[PDB]
Amino acid sequence: MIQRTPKIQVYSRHPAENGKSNFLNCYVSGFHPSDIEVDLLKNGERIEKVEHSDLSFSKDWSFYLLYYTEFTPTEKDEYACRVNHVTLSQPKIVKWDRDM
Amino acid sequence: LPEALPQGQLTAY
Amino acid sequence: GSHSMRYFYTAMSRPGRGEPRFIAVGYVDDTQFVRFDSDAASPRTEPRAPWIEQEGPEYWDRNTQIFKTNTQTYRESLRNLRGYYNQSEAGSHIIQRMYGCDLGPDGRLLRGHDQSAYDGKDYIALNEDLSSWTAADTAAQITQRKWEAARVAEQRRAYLEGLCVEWLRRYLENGKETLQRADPPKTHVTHHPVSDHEATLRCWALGFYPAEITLTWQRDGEDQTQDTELVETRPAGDRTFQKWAAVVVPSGEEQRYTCHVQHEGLPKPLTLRWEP
Repeated sequence: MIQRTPKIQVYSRHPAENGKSNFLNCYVSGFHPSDIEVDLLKNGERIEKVEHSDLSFSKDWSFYLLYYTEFTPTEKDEYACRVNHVTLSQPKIVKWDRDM
Repeated sequence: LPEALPQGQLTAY
Repeated sequence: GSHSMRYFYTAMSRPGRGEPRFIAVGYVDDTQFVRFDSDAASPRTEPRAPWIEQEGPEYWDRNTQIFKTNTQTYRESLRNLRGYYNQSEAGSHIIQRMYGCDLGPDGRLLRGHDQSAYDGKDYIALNEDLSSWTAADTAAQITQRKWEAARVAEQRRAYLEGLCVEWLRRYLENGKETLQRADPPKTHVTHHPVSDHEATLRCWALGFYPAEITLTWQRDGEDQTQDTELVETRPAGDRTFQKWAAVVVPSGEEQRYTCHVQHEGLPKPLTLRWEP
């Protein structure tokens, strides 16, 4: 069966300022089928309180979802998004880079 | 508002 | 400006894990305003934008009945399509439908849409005439024949030219402060050396609505399509969208590069340069 692997972007709702509350986003898109597993990580550990948008899809039928959680960036804390999907042999981890 | 249920039977694929 | 309403239905089978899930979401332009999820503890149509909350219980119940009935019909449809493709009972499959109406800047119907997919592939679509169908394959032809016999196209047309436009207009008026407000991108250019002889110029657009945007790099006024890294426009989570375009340029040539930004919200299209 034809399947499409997710695109993943990790970024903040607002321009990141250390010590200022913000939202950490992980946008997964372009995937099919719709089952997908997305974690936001803080220093490698799964963040517990993560919400996501309602499943919808693009004109090419590929699905997209926004996972998000409140966070306060610091200089030291590392944030990441961990995604698994049927198209992935192992979870893909995309680090949050405030310049991306 | 989404497409409303026809008078008769909603036609499946 | 121009506006559209779309509903997106996704029905997903999952043999061994209960009946197929059906989820419907409604959008006006890039603003979701309603959801229904048959997997919810208490499945019902829920508001997802403030301007729809003023709709009365009759509205919610009407939506809910519609989505509940679709839930059941889509389960039949999944069964049917499994058969049309001679597929085993073992696999999970997905039917998607997206439909809705587009208005032009005058609020007149521009055109309707009603397209379906199976396992992510075009399956059957209502043609722009809202009268005839395009079936992707012999399986979809079975659906086409069934829908032609039941004069489904006529039903879809009546909805697309009627209720669809009427309700879209109502939503546009009710949510006019947001739905009919274009927020221009906030823009800047960043510069990051990637070596002694190359640097990345990244052109940022943030906080814009709707999502439609054009972000391009030019070198000496020529489009740098192939050399531009262009991320997918992405939701910020506050209704707005973000996008950037990046080019790697020879160190010292930065001023030969211009970022151009077109967006509905902008008084004037933007030209930006890196400003050291």
